[PDB]
Amino acid sequence: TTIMAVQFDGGVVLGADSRTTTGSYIANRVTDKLTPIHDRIFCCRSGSAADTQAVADAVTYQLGFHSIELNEPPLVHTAASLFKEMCYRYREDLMAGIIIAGWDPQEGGQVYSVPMGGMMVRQSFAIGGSGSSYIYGYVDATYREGMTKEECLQFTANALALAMERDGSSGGVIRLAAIAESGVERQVLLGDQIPKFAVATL
Amino acid sequence: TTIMAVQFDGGVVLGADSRTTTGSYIANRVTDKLTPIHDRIFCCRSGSAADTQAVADAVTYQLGFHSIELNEPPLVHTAASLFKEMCYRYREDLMAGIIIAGWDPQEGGQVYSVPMGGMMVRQSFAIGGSGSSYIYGYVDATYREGMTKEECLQFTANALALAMERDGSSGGVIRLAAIAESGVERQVLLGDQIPKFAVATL
Amino acid sequence: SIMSYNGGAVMAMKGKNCVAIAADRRFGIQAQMVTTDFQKIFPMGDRLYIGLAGLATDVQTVAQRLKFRLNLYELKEGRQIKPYTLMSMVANLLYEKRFGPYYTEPVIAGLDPKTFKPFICSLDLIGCPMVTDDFVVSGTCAEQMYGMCESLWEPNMDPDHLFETISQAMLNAVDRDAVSGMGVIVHIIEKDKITTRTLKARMD
Amino acid sequence: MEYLIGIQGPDYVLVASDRVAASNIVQMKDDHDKMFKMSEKILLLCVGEAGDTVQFAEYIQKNVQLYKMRNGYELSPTAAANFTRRNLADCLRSRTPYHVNLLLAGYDEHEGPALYYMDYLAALAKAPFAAHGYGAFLTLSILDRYYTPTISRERAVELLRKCLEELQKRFILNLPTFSVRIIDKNGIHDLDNISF
Amino acid sequence: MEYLIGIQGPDYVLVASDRVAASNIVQMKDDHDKMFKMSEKILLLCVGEAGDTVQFAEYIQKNVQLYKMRNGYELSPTAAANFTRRNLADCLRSRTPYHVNLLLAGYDEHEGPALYYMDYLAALAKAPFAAHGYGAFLTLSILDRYYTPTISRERAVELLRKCLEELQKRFILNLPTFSVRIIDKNGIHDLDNISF
Amino acid sequence: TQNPMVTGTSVLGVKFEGGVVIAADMLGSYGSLARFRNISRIMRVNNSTMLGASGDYADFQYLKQVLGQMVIDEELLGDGHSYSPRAIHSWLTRAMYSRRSKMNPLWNTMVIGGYADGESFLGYVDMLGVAYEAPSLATGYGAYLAQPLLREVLEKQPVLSQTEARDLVERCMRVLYYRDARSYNRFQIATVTEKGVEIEGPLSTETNWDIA
Amino acid sequence: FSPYVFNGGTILAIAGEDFAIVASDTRLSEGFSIHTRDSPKCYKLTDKTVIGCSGFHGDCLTLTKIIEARLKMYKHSNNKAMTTGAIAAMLSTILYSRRFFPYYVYNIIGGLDEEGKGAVYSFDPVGSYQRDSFKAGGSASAMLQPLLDNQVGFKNMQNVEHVPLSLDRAMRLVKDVFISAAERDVYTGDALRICIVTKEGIREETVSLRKD
Amino acid sequence: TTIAGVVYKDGIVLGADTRATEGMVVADKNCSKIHFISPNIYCCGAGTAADTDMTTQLISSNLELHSLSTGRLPRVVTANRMLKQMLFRYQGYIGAALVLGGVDVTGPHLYSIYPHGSTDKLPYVTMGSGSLAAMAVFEDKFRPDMEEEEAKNLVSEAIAAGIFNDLGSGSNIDLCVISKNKLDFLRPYTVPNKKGTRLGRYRCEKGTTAVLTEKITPLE
Amino acid sequence: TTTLAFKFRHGVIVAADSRATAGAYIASQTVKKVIEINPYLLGTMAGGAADCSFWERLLARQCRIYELRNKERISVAAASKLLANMVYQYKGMGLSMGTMICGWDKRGPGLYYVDSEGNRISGATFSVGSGSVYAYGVMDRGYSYDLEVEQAYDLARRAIYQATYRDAYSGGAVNLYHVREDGWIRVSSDNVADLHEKYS
Ligand SMILES: CC(C)C[C@@H](C=O)NC(=O)[C@H](CC(C)C)NC(=O)[C@H](CC(C)C)NC(=O)OCc1ccccc1
Ligand SMILES: CC(C)C[C@@H](C=O)NC(=O)[C@H](CC(C)C)NC(=O)[C@H](CC(C)C)NC(=O)OCc1ccccc1
Ligand SMILES: CC(C)C[C@@H](C=O)NC(=O)[C@H](CC(C)C)NC(=O)[C@H](CC(C)C)NC(=O)OCc1ccccc1
Ligand SMILES: CC(C)C[C@@H](C=O)NC(=O)[C@H](CC(C)C)NC(=O)[C@H](CC(C)C)NC(=O)OCc1ccccc1
Repeated sequence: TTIMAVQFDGGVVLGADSRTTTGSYIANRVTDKLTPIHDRIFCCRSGSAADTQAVADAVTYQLGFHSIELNEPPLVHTAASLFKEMCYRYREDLMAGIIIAGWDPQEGGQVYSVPMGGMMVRQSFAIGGSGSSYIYGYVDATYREGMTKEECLQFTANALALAMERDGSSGGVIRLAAIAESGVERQVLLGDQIPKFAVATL
Repeated sequence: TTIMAVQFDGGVVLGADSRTTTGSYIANRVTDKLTPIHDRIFCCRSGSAADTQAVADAVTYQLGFHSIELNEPPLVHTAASLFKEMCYRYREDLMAGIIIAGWDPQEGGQVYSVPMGGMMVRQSFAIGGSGSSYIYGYVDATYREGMTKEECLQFTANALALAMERDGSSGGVIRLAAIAESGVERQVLLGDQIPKFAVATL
Repeated sequence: SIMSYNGGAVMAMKGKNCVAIAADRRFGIQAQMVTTDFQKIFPMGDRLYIGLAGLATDVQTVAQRLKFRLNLYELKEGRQIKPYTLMSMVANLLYEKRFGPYYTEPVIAGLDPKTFKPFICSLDLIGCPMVTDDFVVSGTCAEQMYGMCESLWEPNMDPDHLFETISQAMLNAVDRDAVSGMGVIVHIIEKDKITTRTLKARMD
Repeated sequence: MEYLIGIQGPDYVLVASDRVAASNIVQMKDDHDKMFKMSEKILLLCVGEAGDTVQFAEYIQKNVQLYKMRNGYELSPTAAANFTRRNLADCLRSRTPYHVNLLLAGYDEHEGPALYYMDYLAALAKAPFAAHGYGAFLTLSILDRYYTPTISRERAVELLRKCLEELQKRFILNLPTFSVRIIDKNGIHDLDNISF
Repeated sequence: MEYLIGIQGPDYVLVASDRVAASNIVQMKDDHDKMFKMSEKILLLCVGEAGDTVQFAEYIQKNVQLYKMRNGYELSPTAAANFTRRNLADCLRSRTPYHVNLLLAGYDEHEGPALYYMDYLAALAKAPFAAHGYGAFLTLSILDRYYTPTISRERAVELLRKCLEELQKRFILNLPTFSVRIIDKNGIHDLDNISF
Repeated sequence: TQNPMVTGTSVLGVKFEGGVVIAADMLGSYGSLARFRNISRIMRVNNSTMLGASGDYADFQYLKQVLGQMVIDEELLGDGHSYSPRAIHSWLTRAMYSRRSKMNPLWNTMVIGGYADGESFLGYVDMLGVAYEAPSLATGYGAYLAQPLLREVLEKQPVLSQTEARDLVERCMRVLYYRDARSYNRFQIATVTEKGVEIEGPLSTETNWDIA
Repeated sequence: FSPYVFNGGTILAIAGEDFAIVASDTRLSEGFSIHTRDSPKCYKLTDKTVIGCSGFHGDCLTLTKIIEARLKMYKHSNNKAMTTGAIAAMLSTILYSRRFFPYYVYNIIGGLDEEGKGAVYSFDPVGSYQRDSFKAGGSASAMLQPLLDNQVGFKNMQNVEHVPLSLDRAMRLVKDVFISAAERDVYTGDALRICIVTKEGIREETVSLRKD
Repeated sequence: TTIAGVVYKDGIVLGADTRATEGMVVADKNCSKIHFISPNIYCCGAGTAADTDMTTQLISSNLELHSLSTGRLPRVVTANRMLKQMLFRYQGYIGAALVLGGVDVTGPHLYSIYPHGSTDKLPYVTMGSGSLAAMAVFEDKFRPDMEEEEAKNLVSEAIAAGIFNDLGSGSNIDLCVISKNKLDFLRPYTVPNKKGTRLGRYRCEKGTTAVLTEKITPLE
Repeated sequence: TTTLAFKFRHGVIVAADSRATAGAYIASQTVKKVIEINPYLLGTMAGGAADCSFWERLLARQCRIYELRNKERISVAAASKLLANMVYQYKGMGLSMGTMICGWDKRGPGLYYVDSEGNRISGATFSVGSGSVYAYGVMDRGYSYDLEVEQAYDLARRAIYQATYRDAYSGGAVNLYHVREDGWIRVSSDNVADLHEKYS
């Protein structure tokens, strides 16, 4: 699995692959690992499918009740806190690496990584999954502060494409979501739309 | 460990970190993983230090006798084949990932990856070690056919730096070597010479 | 627990121109005593002796195989072995069995065959020699023997004081070890005599 | 398990052995003999793993008998005990070890009677009296309480009876009959089996 | 292991148990009683893990004696066997299982003599004759070869002695004395102990 | 944590005259991988106490929340009583020992540093309830690489100045970068004095010579 | 995860006719390393009683705090300080309460009896205790007991007068035994803490041993 | 064990502690861990004492046979190659971690050999359970091309760090200095730790021990 | 450990050794392994020192509460049943406790062997410990219900001495108690070293 979230002035860009695998068999070749937790807060899920889905449902339930009582748009730090609290209280029962990214009227676009174990860190860009291991160097050489939403979209597409070409558990289509005050804009890159890098053939 | 080799029209560029490790301890912080098997054939060693030093010593001995008997400079393929022979024969008693890259008068600059298990494959560029995983997407995104010795030396230095910053088992100084008909030029990058990439702030 | 199977304790101490070697006398399996007169100290020359502690089969085998080599060396070289050469010989025998060793750790006590200078030593189970100028212990009560000899040993002790020190150190250390004891024997090696004594010891 | 006992006296060596051979929960023989005649004045009482006792005991017997034929005289009890110990100790670190506990008993016209205890690890000890088996735990103290170095052969058989009666009362295994033999200047003498 | 044998005749149930309490190679008691009176016409013979036997048996005994006190009449041998089987099957998958092999012998005025067999797994089997222990492997065949449904109580004690003498010749454990008791219309009768 | 995940490396502390100084790298390793390279493993408890932790970062974040709330709670009382360095060190020992006894330990080795009543506190709390106080402390590989150098100075000169203490820490941080493989060059320094607790920024041991 | 760690430590206690000496080394260690060269293992419980504790320092700190609470609780309900024998008896129950998860601690209590005579009680990790005249515990227990049995017990010696033990001979024996243990035990050897209980109170003395 | 080695301007300074321990008890308080391989080459040894005192002894014999045949001083490269090619064929079964140092016709050379066969030529090296304490001193004070007294003080400070910080290390400090012109083996270079003075006399006078039997055999 | 107890014409003789061991280390040679529950009831201790000491002290407190509530001293049978029922609750958890409950009740001299494995049996002669087998041989060859008091005392001392000689875990002093209708008495605490001289 490869999941990436990047911050930009006004919002964040989330992205993921689409391959659920049991061993070396692809059970879902078109999975959506980008799940809306609230109107402008999504979570990129990685790890165990059952654990990730159960946690995302519980946090959506809690965040929605919280937002109704407080009568205000929820904060991305509050969404990340609820995921961290559940993923730390059940760290020994859940295999769930999550990246929470979204927009709020107070801190704008924010990306929070809640890796397995239950720690939460706010980051400029977050990467998770078994394919992240291959894109760490690429994301540390091509990331530049001040990127636009369009560049952040192209950056996430190229990164997810590179990890889907070297990871067996990663592949399918690249699903991208750009969240801002205007709203969420989701897109899927399929076939030629997926960035291509020439394989070195002697 | 991060070992990397690239071929250019006239020779090959090789590179390596300089870190030996026993657990999380750095036994040697200035190791030379770029070993010369012959005048214009070098090896980039990864894995077990004792296993890699023993096989490289054995191949230098066998390759030396072969060259004096067959009065002709050795072929890079022959060195790779002798490395493959031992690493396959003792695949169950030897942890050794090797890159045999050098220049021969007949086939030019050739980079051969003899991975763990005893397999041998010619490659335009080769990477190996624990840090190899973090720079797969980078090398696939930055490699271009028709690069030069200068561009190839920068590719190796930039890629090794990114891997040395993400792999705990990689680090120290970046040792580079350029082999061509002219000879073998060796270079060590240390401190600010080692390529740097800006970190984030959020 | 391969050395505590049969138990045992041996100690060698230096004096002024005299050496001492003491050993427990119990032969037992786990917690059952079978004999109270087992030999653990063997003569390796007129003023040279070796105390062996560990598996009792290994004590007997190492002693017998050492005598084979010693008698061959003495006949061929036509001279008595000097205390240090015997130690080098025991180290060679023990290390020849490095991967599959004899479970016995030996102490050598003797006086040089010509200068009559006191020599004491201890080797590990794989043959690592350590020559000391005070005392050497080996067995299942080694810690007890260390504490007793570190607090009672004095330099330049005479033959009688060496006996009173090695004897007191052995009796109070084996009395805190359950698988060692059933008697104590002490050999005082001097230039003109070898006095052997059996001590009144707790037989519990 | 099986029971072996030896009591050395001033001019004789009295030995006894159980006469039962068991498969698992069934005694397949109650007239078994665990004593082997090595010489005219040496006996080896052997107990242990099935197949290992006779393979080791018959081997030691044929080699001691070869000595008498090759040299015209017999090995002494001490030489025989040491030859047995070397062979048991030299197969211990081998791939074919013999699990056997033994009691050699013999009479040298010079050194007199002798009883030698040996365990499976090959540790040889000369003993005034010794026993092998789980029954030794319930009988060695009876021997320690009553054994005197100048015991007569008559009082020796009486103490042997005290020890075997203890096995009948406290031991959990049905050891009913015992083979009893004695060795002296006149050689090995079979005595009546102490049955219960 | 401990030995229990029960032989049911036309109007009586004869039972016997070994009288030995062992503790690792040693017999710590030679007058042990493994038979527990539940009623004036029912006997429970229990053997197995230490503690479990007396704990489980005394529990069934007290609950059977409580039934007589509260109801004025006693439980039948069959109702007592069924009550015991339930109390062992319920504790089977519990954290405190009882490892007890039991023979229930009892007489009812209407159903007459009855012998029941139960194992630690809690299977209840009514049988004309039964046994528990390693000695059952050497005695159940003698009972099968000489047992007739109309055997007298004198010929029944003879068949019991043939089984116990077979244990004295082929079994590896020393079971010298056996308690014997018979149940009939006149209650439980303690016959002389068969000793060897 | 039954199995630690993202973890921090060594945390160093040395008591000088007038306060204490602690140092920690800003890196969270996920088994060899340096995944999170800007995380603080040092925390200001009160105005007199500061805590540096090694081991699972989630377990440390949990402690920062519990100890953080405990300080907010005592301040609401406004009674002129405040948890002291030794009180926080006592609480952490009881907290870790209780978790170890439940067989659910917090995988964290902590260094508490504090200045109260003109007295410098430097305490050690492991994940098993092993606790002690010392002139200098070092966790992880810092125990086998930095404590030797610190103890050598704190023996010849038992009392160090703040400048001498900071210099010693920077030399120990340099040695840790050279021989520890889970170490990062970017690190933080925290000092507690009569003026309270201060945490220096992302300092670098660029004093790294490489005569290879 | 292993809940216990051997932290080293040697404790000795000698009882006299009017004095009791509890003594311990001051070294805390983990593996082949030293945590602190100043961790005494003796603790004053009452003006007439001192306890020595060695083994797992996590359990040692817990047990002593539990003992101090229980001592104050006895004084609240009984209106009197606890006797050395009452503390010995209570410790045996406190230790056996954790029989299925024992405190890895070796405890030797030294104090004055109700008649003012010295009293040494030795304890096993799970309770078993006994009144003795002298007892060593910890890493070098087997190296110190033998000489005390010979000198204080006068064992294996004939034609020797059994003089009563003076405090000075007791003090010299304690110092000599710990110096021998330091030269052969790697876990003993920083300093010696001798605590002497008398009618006047618990005087404390510290001597230097050998730093590895 | 704390064995260390540094390469200075004129040659090599090797150093070692003197403690051997069986379990957590000290067996030898004065072991020699620096070994003679050749008049110009010495080797400090850590790990199994029997393995480090036999691999070194066998290499010393083989370099002697080599030097008798060649008629030339042994090269430190020959010792390293011989030692590594043997430690490798035993796959770490012979636990010998060694600090090989010497001056040959090509100058001073210091090497580190590990029980599996790996070697490393470096300007300063440390091995044993006290290696990291010693490395902290070298990574904090080592300077290229030092003098003998300066380099000797460095190796003593590194050995002291292991002696006072490691529990498997202690006792005295031995230093071996090798130059092209001098080989100085300072066995008791520094005695940092000593046994305290006895405060009470526990000597047992004649008659304290009761004997059951005695036999005096006169020797000629 | 070698504990012994036998019921004869003049009451019940109880004997034990004094050694306590931590592995092959003799921790003590003065351990009291006979517990005085009442002036007429006594228990012997073999196995884990803490386990045996804790549960015999719990039985003593339970037996006192019985006397206060029922105004009568518990029987030897009732005391052994309490100990057996208590230890059964922790069966399989690792308690090592071999004990002998001896005393004079209204039924006369009683001796019961209660183990931590669920065993509670009455008998005339019991021996528990690692020297039990060694002591059984001597006591059996010398036991007689019509033994005289001094002969009974000598038999108990010899049987414990012969086991301290063959068992590495048994030694110290043979402590002898004699339980009679008036209540038990402490007859002697002879050291095995002085008994080696006497029996030789
Ligand atoms: C779905 C995301 C959370 C990431 C996703 C993609 O790799 N993760 C996974 O697919 C993981 C990988 C690893 C835990 C074996 N696989 C799984 O969680 C399980 C494997 C079972 C043995 C539990 N896969 C599976 O059974 O497929 C269920 C499924 C199928 C389609 C959609 C969603 C879920
Ligand atoms: C092949 C060389 C260039 C070494 C290179 C690996 O790629 N760098 C390394 O860090 C490798 C890591 C390896 C285990 C994956 N290090 C090693 O292989 C180390 C090197 C020794 C000299 C300590 N070898 C090792 O761990 O076992 C040998 C050993 C033997 C005794 C003590 C300590 C270590
Ligand atoms: C020259 C040095 C190698 C000597 C010294 C320094 O390390 N040796 C040691 O410190 C080691 C400790 C161990 C942790 C390696 N101790 C030892 O090697 C001692 C030797 C002394 C008793 C004289 N012997 C020993 O313990 O060997 C037992 C053994 C037996 C078979 C295989 C491996 C080990
Ligand atoms: C109960 C009595 C027989 C008294 C005493 C005399 O043998 N018991 C024992 O000595 C036996 C030792 C061995 C047979 C297990 N049981 C013991 O418990 C004694 C305890 C002290 C006296 C040292 N030995 C022992 O190993 O205890 C150490 C220990 C420490 C913590 C948990 C469990 C056990």
